[PDB]
Amino acid sequence: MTAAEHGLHPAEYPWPQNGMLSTFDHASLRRGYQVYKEVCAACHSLDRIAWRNLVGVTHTTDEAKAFAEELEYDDEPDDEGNPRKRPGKLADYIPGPYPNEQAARAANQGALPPDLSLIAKARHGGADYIFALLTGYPDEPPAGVVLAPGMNYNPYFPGGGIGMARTLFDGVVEYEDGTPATTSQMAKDVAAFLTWAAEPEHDERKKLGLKAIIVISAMLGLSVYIKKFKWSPIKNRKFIYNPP
Amino acid sequence: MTAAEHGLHPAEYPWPQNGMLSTFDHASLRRGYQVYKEVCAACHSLDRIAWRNLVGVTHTTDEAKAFAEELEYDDEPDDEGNPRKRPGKLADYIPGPYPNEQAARAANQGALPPDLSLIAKARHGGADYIFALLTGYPDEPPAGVVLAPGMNYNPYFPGGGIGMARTLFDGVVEYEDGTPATTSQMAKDVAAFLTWAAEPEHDERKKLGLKAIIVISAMLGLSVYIKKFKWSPIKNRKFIYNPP
Amino acid sequence: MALRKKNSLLNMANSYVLDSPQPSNLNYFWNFGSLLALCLVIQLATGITLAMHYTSHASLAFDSVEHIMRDVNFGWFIRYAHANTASFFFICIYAHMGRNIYYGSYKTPRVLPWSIGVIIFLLLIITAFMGYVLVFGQMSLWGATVICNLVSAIPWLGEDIVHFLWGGFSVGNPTLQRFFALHYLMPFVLAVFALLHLIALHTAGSSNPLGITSNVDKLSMHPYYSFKDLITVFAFLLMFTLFVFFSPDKLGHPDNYIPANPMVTPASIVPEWYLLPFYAILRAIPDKLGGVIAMVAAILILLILPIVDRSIIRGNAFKPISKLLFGFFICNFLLLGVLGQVHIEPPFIVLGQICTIFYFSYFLILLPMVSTIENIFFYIGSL
Amino acid sequence: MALRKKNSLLNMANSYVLDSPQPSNLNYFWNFGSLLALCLVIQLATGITLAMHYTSHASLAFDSVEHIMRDVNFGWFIRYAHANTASFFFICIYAHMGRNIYYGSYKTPRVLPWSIGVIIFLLLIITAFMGYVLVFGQMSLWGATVICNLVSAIPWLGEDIVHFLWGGFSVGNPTLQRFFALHYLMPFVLAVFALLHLIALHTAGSSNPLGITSNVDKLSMHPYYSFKDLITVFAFLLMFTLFVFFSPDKLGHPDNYIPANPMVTPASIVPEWYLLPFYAILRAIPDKLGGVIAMVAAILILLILPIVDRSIIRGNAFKPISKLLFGFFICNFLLLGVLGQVHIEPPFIVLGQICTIFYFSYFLILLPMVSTIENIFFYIGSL
Amino acid sequence: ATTFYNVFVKRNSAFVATILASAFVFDMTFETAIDNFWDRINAGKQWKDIRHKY
Amino acid sequence: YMGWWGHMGSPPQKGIAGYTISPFAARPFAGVVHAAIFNTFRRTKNQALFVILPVSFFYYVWTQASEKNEWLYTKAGRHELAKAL
Ligand code: HEC
Ligand code: HEC
Ligand code: HEM
Ligand code: HEM
Ligand code: HEM
Ligand code: HEM
Ligand SMILES: CCCCCC[C@H]1C(=O)O[C@H](C)[C@H](NC(=O)c2cccc(NC=O)c2O)C(=O)O[C@@H](C)[C@@H]1OC(=O)CC(C)C
Ligand SMILES: O=C1C(O)=C([C@H]2CC[C@@H](c3ccc(Cl)cc3)CC2)C(=O)c2ccccc21
Repeated sequence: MTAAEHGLHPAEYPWPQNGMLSTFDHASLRRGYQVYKEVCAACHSLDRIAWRNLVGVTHTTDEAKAFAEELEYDDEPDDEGNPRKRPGKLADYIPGPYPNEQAARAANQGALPPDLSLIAKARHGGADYIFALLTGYPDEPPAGVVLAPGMNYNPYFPGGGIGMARTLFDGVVEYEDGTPATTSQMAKDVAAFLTWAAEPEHDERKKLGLKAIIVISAMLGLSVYIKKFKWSPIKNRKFIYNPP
Repeated sequence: MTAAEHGLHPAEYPWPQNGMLSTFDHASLRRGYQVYKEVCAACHSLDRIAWRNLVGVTHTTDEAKAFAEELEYDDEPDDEGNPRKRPGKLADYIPGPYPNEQAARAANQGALPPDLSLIAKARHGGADYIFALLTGYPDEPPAGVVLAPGMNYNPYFPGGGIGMARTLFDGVVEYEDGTPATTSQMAKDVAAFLTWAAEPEHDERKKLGLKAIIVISAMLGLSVYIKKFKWSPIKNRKFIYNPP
Repeated sequence: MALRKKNSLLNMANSYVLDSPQPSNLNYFWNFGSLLALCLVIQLATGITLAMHYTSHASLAFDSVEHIMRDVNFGWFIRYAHANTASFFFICIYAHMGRNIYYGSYKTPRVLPWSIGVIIFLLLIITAFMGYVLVFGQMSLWGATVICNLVSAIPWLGEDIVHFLWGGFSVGNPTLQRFFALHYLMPFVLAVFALLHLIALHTAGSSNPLGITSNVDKLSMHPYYSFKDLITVFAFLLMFTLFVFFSPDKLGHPDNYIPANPMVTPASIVPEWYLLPFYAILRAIPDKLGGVIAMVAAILILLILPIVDRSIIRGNAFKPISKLLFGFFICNFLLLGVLGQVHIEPPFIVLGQICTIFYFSYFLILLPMVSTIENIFFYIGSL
Repeated sequence: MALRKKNSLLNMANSYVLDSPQPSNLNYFWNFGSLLALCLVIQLATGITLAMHYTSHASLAFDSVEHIMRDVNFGWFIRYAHANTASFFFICIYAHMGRNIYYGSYKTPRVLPWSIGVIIFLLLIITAFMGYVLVFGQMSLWGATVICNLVSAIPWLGEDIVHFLWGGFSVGNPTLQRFFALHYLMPFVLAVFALLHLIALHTAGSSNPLGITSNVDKLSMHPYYSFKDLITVFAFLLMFTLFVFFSPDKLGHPDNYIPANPMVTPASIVPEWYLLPFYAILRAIPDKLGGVIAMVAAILILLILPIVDRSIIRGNAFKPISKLLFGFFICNFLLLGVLGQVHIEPPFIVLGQICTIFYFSYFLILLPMVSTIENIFFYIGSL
Repeated sequence: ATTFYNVFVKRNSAFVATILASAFVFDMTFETAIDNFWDRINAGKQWKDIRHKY
Repeated sequence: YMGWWGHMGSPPQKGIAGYTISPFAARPFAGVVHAAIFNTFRRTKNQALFVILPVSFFYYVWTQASEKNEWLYTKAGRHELAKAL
């Protein structure tokens, strides 16, 4: 295909989590949540993440309970069977900005902002694609590109014309840890956070894999010793032939 | 248990559908629907029956479309993602009187009127139980029975005290076929209708069973001829023994 | 040499269904084995078909069964066929175990097929039960609760196992989905074991109603028993047809057409007709662990028939006293069945206990004693 | 006589896993059989476990897979293990069929295990595919559409069959629930066939890398090949671990993490890495029915290797020309794989067609010709 | 009678063809016959019998 | 313990001549009337007590228990039920 139609392939950034023994940087996850909450959540849902999922990853139990308790969720009907709301609990899912797809499209000049819970797994490139996309809006589209109405030029998005405008600008978030909130810093943080969102088991998975690699390596070494040992009578077998 | 705790066992009424080769009387089914619609539907849902299920059983396609089209059902949201209603179609389910259990209980002094789609299969006795129950409210409870508040005495219901009051009285329905709407007639019709509701395949089932009984009988007869035929060399085998 | 003998694959089929040498005098009670095979085939066909339509999620399970009844073409047939064949499977399997106990099929050299059979019997119970739960009606949910709490009898770890088998604090969605997985699986395991007990039997060959060797007089499995087995296939299908088409709910509990409500259990708790004997056993014993042990032991005790039958003669055709004892044992097992479905009230509480003692005393006391005495009566009586 | 030989059940196990006489010189390519057995065991364990957590209803399926990833303890492992082992299963099965083609395992007297094997290969494709669909992501839904429409190729009835398979007018809930049923079932059928092709092989015994008789020099399956198979078990688990724990999504398509939207087909449609060779075949042929036939024929044509290999010598160890031809055939099969995942653009359209012709010409032209010529070269060359 | 045996029964190909063609005829006629019988025993009961009113 | 055709493991047989006729030559239902009536009566009579004795005893036991149970839950059976509990 044309380069345009593919999208530019994102650079491979050296994420903290790249590397067989490397976890996410949880400080970055926390910062990235704050970017999601203050920028992306206006348009994008994170439906597959519950408040409890943040606990002991980015936030303490108490901070996440505070986030849940600020919201109202549908309770069971009252005793007259009238609908009720309750304050959120940790088992509740982070609520979306829009009640349905149609409302989402209405607010976005027809384009549907995807759920971000899985977006790091759902696109070639993963974290790198999210970081490249968020930071990759040129001030001017390359000469000759005709954007469809309500599209913005972003080379990383296939086709070039993405319905999402540039949204990260220096100091749209004020980080609570005093980190300078530059476009690149916020994109890295939110990209990390979203990658965690997509694969939250990541840290545990790599640790168990480390233990497995070690055990399985040792067992493979020993199994080869044992095989050679048991086979040595056959390998070492010698014949004397006296034709009868 | 005491008789009270069991409930009186209902009489075995000679329903049209009793009998291996007997269908429902569809005229009775239609009359019974009219009883459900005009009496029972105030309190009881029939959630498992769709308008299309009445078609070619009790009503023509057109009459059932007319019933569906009188109601409003939840449509897909409009283009701004605002909720909408549409007129009912034949695939829609007959809607309940109450939005939830709690609203049902609120309207029934705490008691929950069960869904009637399955009630003929869900109670020992089936049609007979429904007919016995609906017609079996004595004018006076047997001397000595203490009813709990908001309970009505009905011997067929286990415990004796049922939260459903007597509801069929001579001429609460005006049948469209000019049949005298007596308590017994309406109970028989609605009991038949509910039995159909629980087992709508009844008519087809018994017909296929008739064909199966005939084929399987013939095959059983022939299989016995063939077995005897093939075994006759062994059965007819004779021995002569000459001790050596 | 005939292809059927030459080719390794055909030769295995041949050895089971065609050339297999069978005694020439097997009576109609030898037909249950093939009916259980037919039930197993019907159950697999209807079962896999229901699995194409059934949804294991607790919010949808009961409704998916109603959808099967109402919307799926012939869904009613497939559902009732599956449910009813589960009942016929148990009639046939009690018949088959009956036949085996009466004709001493459990004695050497057939202890192995017998003992594998006892495991098939346990697996059938667990399969059929796991399948009962999938409807997620009232009885379904309660049955799940009780069966998954039989492991609470196991001390210390017991309570935790219960929670582990429920995947929750109560029977709920998790439980229903894991019962679906296992109910689909268990029948294939059961077909393996059914095959294995035949392979174990193939060393000795079938017993016969005289209990003598049949090595003197064998008949090929086909055509003789193939055609003999068709008679019962058609007789079975006649009975199947009468239930499936004419009275599909006679063998069912009304309460299972009520969706599962974890807040109430029906006042009239009565399990499947085939579990009733062991349920009465469980009710009889007033101890938790006791009740469970007795109920499981009622099946596992069949494993000791090879030991406790001390007869020098195989099976009961020729033993008037053993036949009478077997008659009382069978009728007692039916009485237990009956007591399983009355209310837990006087005088049936004491009666159920007496029947439970009689059930166990057949294996532990009466059979060993009667079989010893009849040995002596044969020897003295024929001198 | 040893119990393992006396007892009928043990004797069957014994004959397969312990006393089974194997040639003494099987090399590491004889290890794929047991790896495929291990894959099959892993798939059954993880599969049945996912079935305890997965909900087949289209409204819930994708979400139940996310719930498995996120909420179920070790769900991530079980899911990725199941998904990755499906890839390893195909690496091993191509390796295993590779081994068989290179060493002439398809020749007499092993045509039967070979031919049963070809059916196992088709069943694996259908199993793994039906399994792909259960996620009900974007690639899943489209995959379902495509495969059920391969029956549309069949004229007249074809189109009605498609609707019958879907249970609808499109792939939807009905389809997904029936794929769940059959995906659970298909692996047990596949384990039967895997067992059968071993039983068929047990008449001739394993071939060996020299292609000579091994009747002169046999070695018990255990301990020698048991311990030899452990080496590859651990080597397999090392590779499994690297994928499952470190890169679980390397072998996956991102688009399957988008829920199924029947309105849009991903611009970049590319199936599982293992179906790619036949997908390129399907893309190559411009006719509908042609494309389908060719794709199926690419598997079924393996059935004719027993006929078209005219060699008097079993396998390729000693045939330089055949080894070169086999090298080009394998590389062409890998090229087809590669062309399966490029865009349908020049010049790869023509290239894919040339590779498709080369694929078929190996069975129809080259193998018969080369094998004939090498026969003559052996005879003349040794005179 | 020999003739009938020779034509329809002697060759198994012919016998199986005859059985399947008879099964076809039986299947079609049995269906029709039971349909009519079922309508006669349940006369005035079934939807087809009251449909005319609407 | 059982062999296969040719080596079934019968003690050597000698001196038994077995004769049978073709299924086509025999009437498969010959003497069916006689058998259905007289033979089945014979076989039923000989086994009757083995069924009748346990069925009649356990039917008696059930009958007594069900009648007592019924009676205990009447007004007349109030006192005997109070003792039983
Ligand atoms: C006010 C709107 C809006 C805001 C703010 C917004 N987005 Fe989006 N986003 C969209 C829309 C609309 C699309 C769909 C674009 C399309 O498909 O043409 C989208 C698409 C995306 C995509 C995927 C594009 C693709 O490959 O399909 C990612 C990833 C993304 N957004 C992440 C973010 C992150 C991270 C933020 C902020 C930190 C963010 N978005 C802020 C509206 C928004
Ligand atoms: C205004 C209320 C009301 C009307 C009208 C009503 N019911 Fe009910 N019905 C109930 C309530 C409440 C119960 C629950 C009683 C209880 O469980 O104590 C009930 C219970 C039943 C039951 C089952 C009782 C049981 O066994 O659980 C059936 C059957 C039934 N109704 C059928 C009907 C039919 C048929 C009609 C009219 C043709 C009807 N009902 C009219 C309120 C009503
Ligand atoms: C799925 C369930 C089962 C099937 C399909 C099955 C099938 C069979 C078959 C076909 C036979 C040989 C023919 C026959 O005697 O009827 C047989 C024999 C036998 N079965 Fe079963 N069986 C099953 C369950 C059981 C159970 C639960 C037991 C024991 C508790 C059992 C014990 C035996 C024994 C001991 C034999 C040898 C009996 C003899 O021929 O004397 N089987 N079974
Ligand atoms: C021995 C084999 C089997 C037995 C004894 C058995 C028994 C049962 C029983 C008793 C039920 C309850 C039926 C009801 O009351 O509705 C049931 C339900 C079910 N069975 Fe099976 N079953 C068997 C095999 C299978 C198999 C192989 C499948 C394959 C999936 C299966 C799938 C189902 C399903 C989906 C249900 C629930 C839907 C329903 O209730 O009808 N069964 N089974
Ligand atoms: C579930 C998949 C399969 C399993 C588990 C399996 C397993 C095995 C095993 C254990 C052996 C004996 C040891 C060995 O040679 O590696 C074997 C041999 C064989 N398999 Fe497979 N197999 C499978 C699929 C296939 C397929 C797809 C084919 C052919 C297309 C095939 C054809 C053969 C042949 C021809 C042999 C004899 C080869 C020889 O030893 O020379 N198998 N298989
Ligand atoms: C040869 C054996 C098997 C193969 C090759 C196979 C292959 C697959 C594949 C490729 C998937 C898609 C996985 C994904 O991308 O998420 C899958 C999913 C699934 N398989 Fe299997 N499978 C096998 C056996 C089984 C068995 C025995 C079960 C028993 C139910 C099973 C249950 C599932 C379930 C529930 C899913 C969907 C959940 C998921 O995607 O992880 N599989 N299978
Ligand atoms: C347990 C009783 C049932 C018998 C079947 C069990 C398994 C069985 O036969 O195991 C054997 C170990 C067999 N390998 C060989 O023949 C073998 C022969 C020569 C060389 C090597 N390796 C070289 O270095 C071998 O590995 C094997 O891996 O075959 C599995 C597939 C079988 O499972 C099944 O078919 C059932 C199902 C799980 C597929
Ligand atoms: O209380 C019980 C109960 O006890 C069983 C019982 C009876 C048979 C038992 C059993 C018998 C034999 C074996 Cl080998 C294992 C379990 C299983 C539990 C049920 O099936 C049941 C179903 C529905 C509601 C309540 C109940």
